[PDB]
Amino acid sequence: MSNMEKHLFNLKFAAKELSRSAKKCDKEEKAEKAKIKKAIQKGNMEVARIHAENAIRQKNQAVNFLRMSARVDAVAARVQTAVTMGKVTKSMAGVVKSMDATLKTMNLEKISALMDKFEHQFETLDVQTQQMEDTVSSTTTLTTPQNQVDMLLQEMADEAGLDLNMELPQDELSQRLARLRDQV
Amino acid sequence: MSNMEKHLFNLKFAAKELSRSAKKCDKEEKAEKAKIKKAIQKGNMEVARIHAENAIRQKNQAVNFLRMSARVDAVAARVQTAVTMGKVTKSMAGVVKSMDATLKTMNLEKISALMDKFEHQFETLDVQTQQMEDTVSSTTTLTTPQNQVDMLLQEMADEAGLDLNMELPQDELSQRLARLRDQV
Amino acid sequence: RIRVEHIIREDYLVEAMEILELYCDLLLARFGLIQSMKELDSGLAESVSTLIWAAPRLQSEVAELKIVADQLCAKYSKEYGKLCRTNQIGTVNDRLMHKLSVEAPPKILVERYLIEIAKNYNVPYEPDSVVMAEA
Repeated sequence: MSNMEKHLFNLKFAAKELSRSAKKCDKEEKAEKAKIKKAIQKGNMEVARIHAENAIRQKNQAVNFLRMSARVDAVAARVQTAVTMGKVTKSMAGVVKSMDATLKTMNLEKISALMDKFEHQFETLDVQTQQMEDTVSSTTTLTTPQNQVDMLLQEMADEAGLDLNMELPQDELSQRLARLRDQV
Repeated sequence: MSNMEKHLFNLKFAAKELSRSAKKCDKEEKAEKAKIKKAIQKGNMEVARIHAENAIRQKNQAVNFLRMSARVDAVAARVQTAVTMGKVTKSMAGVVKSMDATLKTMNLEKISALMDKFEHQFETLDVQTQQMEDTVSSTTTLTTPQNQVDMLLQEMADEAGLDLNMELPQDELSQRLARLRDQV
Repeated sequence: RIRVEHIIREDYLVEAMEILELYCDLLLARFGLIQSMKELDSGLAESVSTLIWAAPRLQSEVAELKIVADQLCAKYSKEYGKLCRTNQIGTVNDRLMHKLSVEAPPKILVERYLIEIAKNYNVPYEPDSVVMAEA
């Protein structure tokens, strides 16, 4: 617990202690009022006056405690802002320091390099997959004759009612831009 | 327990002790009154008078204890203010001292600097995210052809009844203020 | 009036950033020439000189722009770099130099800004009669 969190804890506690003191005074104004009535009915006017002075005293104590509690709450509410905004400021300071370190060790030029290398190394893995698959294809050529695959596709297309002939080797902006390159 | 909290504890205790003494006197006025009646019925006028003098004595003791209890409460209520307002004053003194230290070590010029650095370092992280995403985009260009995405958007828009054509590349104060800059 | 001077300057700066973005993209498009020749081409002279001129003004915001300028000076020599920074080379883009000037906006521009902003937000405003007359 921080030195300021201790002070906030004590201010919150004092505010509640004053609020309880106001509640105790109010409940004792009610208790003393009951005793005035009893003393009047018994004709004990001296004792009635002692209770009357207690009732009016605890009525006024209650307002003073209530008012002080309100003031100590207002102060406790402000030190809460100071405690929380301190925690936020230290966390931001820490983030700034951490990111300053990582932006040094991996600056944008180094990121640029790493991303270029990443892309170029997956181009190479595409070249490698292609030639593994071309090898496997030639390896098992006799297990998949071309004409048998073509005929199975045509049969399944006929069943589906699809008009596309499957034996055959089955954008204009690109074509026009090509014609421009030839024309110049 | 503070030296003043001890005094408050003893004042609160004395106030209750006097209040109990008043209650004991009242209950013994009732007890002695009962004994007067018994003595009168038995014709023991000397014993009746002894009880009568006790009854009137304890009636008057009760008022003196009640009055003293009220006065000691009034004093106990004031030392409660002094104890509580002392705790509040020390806590405020402590807050002032703590904040004086932190406002030195992190003054507003230093905060200004830290906030500038924070903002500028997140500009850099935006530049870095952008070029990671541009790399990944170019890396997997063949997995997402533009025309296929456009056609899927148009198909889903047709189903939704939305009129916006999705193949195409789909404020006036800014425009007018620009025209002003050109006119001067 | 004094708050719109900040807005005018930021608006001019955004327009200047668009011009520099275009010249960097031009040096990338014609990067073959930069790397090939040892002489500076005419087509690139505007772009190269302007980027060297702008870097000391902008390098607070755009830190990499310093490195671009330093490399272009290493390529075409320090002396060319000095002739650029003063525009003795007479090739730096005029509109950009205007847009990054330190001079205060004209009073009539400030008034016209307030008129347009006031109109847009439906706020009553009466412009400075002296300024509107001087225009």
